[PDB]
Amino acid sequence: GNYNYLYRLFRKSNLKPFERDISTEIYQAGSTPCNGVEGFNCYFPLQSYG
Amino acid sequence: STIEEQAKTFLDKFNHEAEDLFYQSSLASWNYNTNITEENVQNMNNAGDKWSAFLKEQSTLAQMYPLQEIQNLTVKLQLQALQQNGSSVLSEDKSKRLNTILNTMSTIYSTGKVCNPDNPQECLLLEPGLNEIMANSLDYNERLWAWESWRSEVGKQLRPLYEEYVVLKNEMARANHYEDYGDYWRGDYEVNGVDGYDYSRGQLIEDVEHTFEEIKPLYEHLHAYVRAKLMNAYPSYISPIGCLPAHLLGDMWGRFWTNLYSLTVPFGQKPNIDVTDAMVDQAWDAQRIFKEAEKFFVSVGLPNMTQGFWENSMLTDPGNVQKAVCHPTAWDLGKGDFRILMCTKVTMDDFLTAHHEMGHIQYDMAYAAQPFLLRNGANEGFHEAVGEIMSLSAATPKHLKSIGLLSPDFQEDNETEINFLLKQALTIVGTLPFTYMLEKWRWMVFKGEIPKDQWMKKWWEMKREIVGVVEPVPHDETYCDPASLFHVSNDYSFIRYYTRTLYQFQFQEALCQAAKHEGPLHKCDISNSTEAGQKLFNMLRLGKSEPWTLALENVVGAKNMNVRPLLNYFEPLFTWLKDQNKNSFVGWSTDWSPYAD
Repeated sequence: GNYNYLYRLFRKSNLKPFERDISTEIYQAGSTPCNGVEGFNCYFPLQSYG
Repeated sequence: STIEEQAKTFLDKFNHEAEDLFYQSSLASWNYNTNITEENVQNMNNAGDKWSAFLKEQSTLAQMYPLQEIQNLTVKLQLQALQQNGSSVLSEDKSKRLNTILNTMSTIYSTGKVCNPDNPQECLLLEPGLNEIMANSLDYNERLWAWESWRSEVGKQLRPLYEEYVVLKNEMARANHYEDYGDYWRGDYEVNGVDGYDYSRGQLIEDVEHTFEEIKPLYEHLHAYVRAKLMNAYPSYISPIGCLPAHLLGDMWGRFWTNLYSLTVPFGQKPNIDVTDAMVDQAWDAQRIFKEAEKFFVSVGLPNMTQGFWENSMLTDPGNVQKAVCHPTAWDLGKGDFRILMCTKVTMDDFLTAHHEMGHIQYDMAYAAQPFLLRNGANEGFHEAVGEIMSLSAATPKHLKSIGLLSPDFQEDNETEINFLLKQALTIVGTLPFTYMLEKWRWMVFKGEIPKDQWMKKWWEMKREIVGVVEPVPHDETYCDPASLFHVSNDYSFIRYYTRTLYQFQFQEALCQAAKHEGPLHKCDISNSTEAGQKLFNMLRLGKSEPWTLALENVVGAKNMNVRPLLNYFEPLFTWLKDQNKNSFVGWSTDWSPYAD
């Protein structure tokens, strides 16, 4: 798995034409919204390409 | 935002993680199947632990979501497929005990060995020793000894284990909101929230019973013909009205009667439909089998098939250094990865088996676009029927003649058609009464209907009624003969075979109707019919995204379970059996037994 390449999975909003989404934006992945809280329901922002 | 939106995001994340995890597990599984080594078993352990831990974690994370607040049908289906916790619904100790009992029971069934009394060192397992030996050798004494020993050295040990396993499987089902573990397994067919398609778990039982009583005259006539042939073979071992022995059916459980075909051939002088000689002469191979099969699918409108399967999958024997399992299997490893477990030699049985496995693969990537949970069949019977219908269509003489395997000079007379129909009956409906009998007995055991200190006896009793087959020698309640089968001993539902046979008959009839086939149903070839292929793919692409009853109504036009396609298929054979049984009593009598003088 070439994990050097990754795809963003956490992104609160949409994107604009030619937007650098380098920022590791975090959005809830379970039930409790993150809202600045890390740990539960807040996984890695992006997933490696297996 | 809302709880439903949070559940959707959680399901998306779960799908994203589970796709990769299942892909890695399936890759490891294919490597282990193609290479049985210690490190391969190690990565089985690792992949199984990872998959189980992730599945339990996501089951809990779906559980805290109240299923009532979600209104999207797909999200509801995915959550209810995930919200189930299985044996973990009980205490951890109870779940561990149930798992250990299952492991011990499966080991005892798989390692079930019987030793001849005259030779203690001569011990043979159930497979491939006992089954093949008594299927080929027709000796009454040897078959009876093998049957009794197999059901004794296994059933006696498995009876307390079965009683624990049963109640344990039941208590989880209970806590899982189910009257019994039979209801837990029937919940797969349950449909909820769909107007005009909702299905109750007991409705499956009622439909199976209705279909069984519909086929009852045909089954009775087939039993009468088999009894007449056995009279021609072993007149002194069976009563003309008594039920057949359990060891004189081709298998200890009586599931498959095809081994009796040699004893029950209608026209022995008439050759069987077999182009294996031409298969060798044409210098074809499993690759050529796959090529002809792909051409057939092109004729029915299916698209071309990816070369990645060709490179990854194996079609012949890979020598012996890379030891590989020859059991027929289809593999949807995920993310466009598909594989086949076959050892197809230059034969016709392996030809049809490879056809079936590849058709399973075709059904698999038909619904590949569905999400990870929905990348599966609607029920436990639809998956096999998809392969069954196309295997039957490709096994028809018309397809063989078109592909050149069968010479055009071959003629289809009445005797050859009767032989083919009787072979198909022995292969298909020789287990349908047995499937209903065992599933109902297992259902009874889980629903506690049957009585323990009477269970086995009750078994034998309706063995004399549902099956019309009586045990050659009595078996006490210490015997656990039903648990001697793989499905009971490995926690597998048994009604799947009955349902898949019904679905295959219905789908074949629907395909023939859409293809405007003229002639008998058993001679129907769906080749060169793109409309039927598209209609089939319409359900195939859905997978389990839609109710299984909805898929059946969309394909065959009938939502309720029925054997009308089976009746159409076997009507000439039904008339032939009725004519042949003019002298032999049709049915059975429960009074007579081989152990009664």
